[PDB]
This record gives sequence, C-alpha cells and structure tokens, in this order.
Amino acid sequence: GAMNSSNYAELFNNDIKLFVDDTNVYRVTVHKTFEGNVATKAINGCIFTLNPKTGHLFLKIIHTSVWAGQKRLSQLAKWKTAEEVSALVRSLPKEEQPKQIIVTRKAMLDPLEVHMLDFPNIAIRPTELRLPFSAAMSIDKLSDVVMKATEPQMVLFNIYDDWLDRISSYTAFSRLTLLLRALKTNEESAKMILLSDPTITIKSYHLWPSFTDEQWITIESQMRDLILTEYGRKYNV
Amino acid sequence: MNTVPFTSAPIEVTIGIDQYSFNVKENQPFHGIKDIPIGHVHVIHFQHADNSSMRYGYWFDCRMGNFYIQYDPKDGLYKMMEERDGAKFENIVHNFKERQMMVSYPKIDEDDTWYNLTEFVQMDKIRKIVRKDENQFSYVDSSMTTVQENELSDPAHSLNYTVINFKSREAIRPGHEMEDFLDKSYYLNTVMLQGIFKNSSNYFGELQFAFLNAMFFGNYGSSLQWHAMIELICSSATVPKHMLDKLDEILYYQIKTLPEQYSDILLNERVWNICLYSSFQKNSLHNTEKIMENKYPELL
Ligand SMILES: Cc1ccccc1CC(C)(C)N
Repeated sequence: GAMNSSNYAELFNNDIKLFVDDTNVYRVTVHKTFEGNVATKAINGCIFTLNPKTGHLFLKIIHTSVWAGQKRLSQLAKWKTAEEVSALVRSLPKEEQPKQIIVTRKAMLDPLEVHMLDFPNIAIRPTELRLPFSAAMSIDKLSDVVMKATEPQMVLFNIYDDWLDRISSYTAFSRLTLLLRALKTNEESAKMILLSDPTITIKSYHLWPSFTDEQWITIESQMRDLILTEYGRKYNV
Repeated sequence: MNTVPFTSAPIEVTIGIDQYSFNVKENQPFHGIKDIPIGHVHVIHFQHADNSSMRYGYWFDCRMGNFYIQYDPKDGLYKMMEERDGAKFENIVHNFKERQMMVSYPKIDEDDTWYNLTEFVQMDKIRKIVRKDENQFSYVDSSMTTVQENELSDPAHSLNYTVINFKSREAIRPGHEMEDFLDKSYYLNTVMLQGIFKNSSNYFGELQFAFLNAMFFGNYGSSLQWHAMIELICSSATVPKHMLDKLDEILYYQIKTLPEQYSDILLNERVWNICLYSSFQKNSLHNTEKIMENKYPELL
C-alpha cells in the first residue's frame, strides 16, 4: 500500500520501481490583462519519472502546445501524466518494466490506475514521504532543456551522475533528497553552497559538481545547516 | 386475491409480508396470510425470536402456483413449498378461512407503496438473479453473497447481480481513459444497458430487487449493488430523459419506505452526496433530493 518511513529500504531492493512526480507538468505565470482581469500563460513543464535504485530519470518534457484549446487543465495534466507514464512502460521490454509505480501525489492514483489496467501485475502506490522532487526544475541543466523545448520530447538522465561507483543507492537517494530539499527551501543559498568554489566543476555529462568524497560530506553538512536554519528563519526558533 | 397458508407456527417468529410484519407466538394457531394482491411479486420473510441472526424469506408470485409454508424441524426454518394438487389446496384454504385462522394482507386502498417499490420486479427478473431452477419461488437471506463478492464461497447460493466496477477494462475504452472514467455514459448506455441488461426495465428490476433485499434482509452485497447502480446513472452525462425521471420516482419511494433507524447502515454517505450534489445528474432527481434532505439531512 502506501510507502512511508517504515518500509524505506524497499526502494533499493531488486524489484524495478519508479517514482512519478507530476508537480511540474502544468506550469503557469499569472498576469493581468489589458482590461485589468487576471489570466494565465502556460510555460513548458515536465514529468519526473525516476528509478531510485539506478538513478535513471525519464524526463518527459510537456510542451505548452498540449494545452491549446483544452479546459480544466489541472485535471487534464494528471491524465496526460498517466498517459505518458503508461506509454513509457509499454515502450520498455517486459523485463525492464516496473513492478511498482509510486506517485508522489494521491491525485495521480486513479488516473494512473485507469491507464494501467492492461498491467494488472504493476502495483500503483502512494507515499507518506514528502519528497522534494518539485525542486527538479531548480537543477540548471534540467530547467534548461525543459524551457528550450519547441516540441514534446523525452530526455534521459542519471540524476546520481557517477555516484553509484562509490556509494550505495540508499546513500545516493539520501544525497539527492537532501540536495532537492535544500533547493526547495532556499534555492539561492542552496545554489551558492554547490558552486561557491570555482575549482569544482560540473562535467559536461553530469548535473552536479565533481565533489570528492570529502567535499561531499562538507556539502551535505552545509545543506543540512541551510534546511535547519531556513526552518529557523521560518518558525523563528 | 391469493393466499399462502401455513401448516403451523411451531416457533416464535416475526413474519414479514412485503412492507408489513406481525408477531406469532410459539405454537399460536396461525395458518397463513390471505387477500394477497394479485399482479405483483411478493416477499414473505422470517425473523426467529430466538435467533435474530439470519433473516430469510421467499420471493414469489401467486399467479405462478399455489404456495404454502411449513416449518422444518431439522433445518430449523420455515420453508416455502408448492402444492401441485390444485383441488386439495383450495380445500385447505377454504377451511382455514372459515375458521378465520389467517391474517389479512393489510393493504390500504389509497396505498401504492408496494407497486412503486416493485414496478420492475417480476418473477422472471428475480429468477435470472436468484437460482434454484426447481422452484417457482426464490430464497434470499441476510448472509447470501453476490457474484462480485465471490471474486473479491458456495456458487449455488449466490445473487447474480451484474458486477459494476468503474476501474475495469469493460468500463474504460482504450484511448478514452479520462473520458470514460469521468463520464460513465459509455459503461451505462453501451456495456450495461445495450449489452448485459438489454433495456432499462431489466436494469431497474435488478436495482429495485437489490434495494428490497438490502432493506428486508440486511444483505450487504445487495446494499452495494443498489448504490453502484444509482452511481452509474448519476455519473453519466448522457442518460435518456425517461430513465432520469423514472429513477427519481424509484428512489423517492425507496427512501420514503426505508426504516428510519436503519438509515445509518443502509445509506452510503459518499454515494448519495456525490449523486445529489456533484454528479452530472445532481439537478435531475428533484423528488429524491427533497425527501432525502427532509428525512436524512444528517447524512448530508
Ligand atoms: C435481470 C436481468 C434481466 C435480463 C438480463 C440481464 C439481467 C441482469 C442480470 C444478468 C440478472 N444481472
């Protein structure tokens, strides 16, 4: 059923599973019309579909043209997400298809369940974890490819870069969730921590800087400080 | 006006006949029910004084045979049976009437309640739903399960209601996932009405029968079926106008007749609030909404 702190090592077992986050699918700017009314303008979005064991990220870019002439876009976005996830699964060889799909928001359960009725052996589950995947658009290279897209497009990334050569998938997922929580809590300070030192660079084929093991422990500590503080500056404590 | 005589009443029992009921004491000189209106199905039901567990009873139509009740001391229940000897039956009944050993079906002349609850409930529809093809009458009790319940365990003793499941391949056309899930008109009009049920009269028959088994026997599965069949219509944007008008009348009389102190288990809060206030048909059930709001405003 629902996924929570009690069954957390399950993410890193050998059953293929994907997280789906739909928070960046339908994105808008809200603005005033010439007549003084309010209107929305959509901007490109993305589905964040992530294998937490391997780091494989299937980033389906959602071009604004998919909304042209449609009503109830927030509702449509959930069904569009489910259609794209279904299509992704159907495109995979059987031995690569997930045994579970975990949605980060419960409103995605019925749309995904309906689109996957053809796959009765794939479990569709919610989670009680508050995962910071909405911050994926604070990662510069991901934001860049989403905003430059002129058509619907799927782009593949490893969100762990080369980390699994040195750490476990449990540790990599913890590092990712820490980084994304920090970016969600205070994007500016978070991004200052990650690039403060000009000698540490991001490889052309990576998303994050090439920190040594030691530098990562420092970085991780600085992200913890940020999250504890900003929570300070937030609750006054 | 037909009669269902009883051999005797050896155990204390509350006997229901349609929406009426009366108490019979152990070994009281009771020999059945007379003046039963011809033209309608009827249900005669039983609740033992010593075991309020298990209500059970029999759906029947006096036009289809001569039926009587006889207590069975081995199986511990009042059994309905058919008498094939027509002349013998007539003679038994005449003598019991002469000795005034029968209660009268106590229908008020103005009163159309039973008609309004059974407009689409005929024996031929009841027989498709309930099986003992050797009898012209059908047994139902509180614990009998439905076909859908047995897929989620004795098959002979089951209710054949059509399995309605909104998240099922039959309900959802490939490539119309969102459309068919948010608007059930395909499911109602094409899968259920045109293919399994054939017309709205068979559909209404199963809907009314499910309600009555829920109300009279506390049959869990029948309670679910009744609500599922209401929700399928209310969640369809496209429903023939004549079905909507008839559904409103059907539900009105069911809500009017429901026992007030059973309203908490027999009525599903979610289904009724969705149907009355959110669904495509939220504005199409005026009589039903008015009686619900005046009798069960707590539920809503
Ligand atoms: C009652 C009825 C009549 C005619 C056709 C179908 C039905 C519904 C069943 C199959 C019994 N669930």
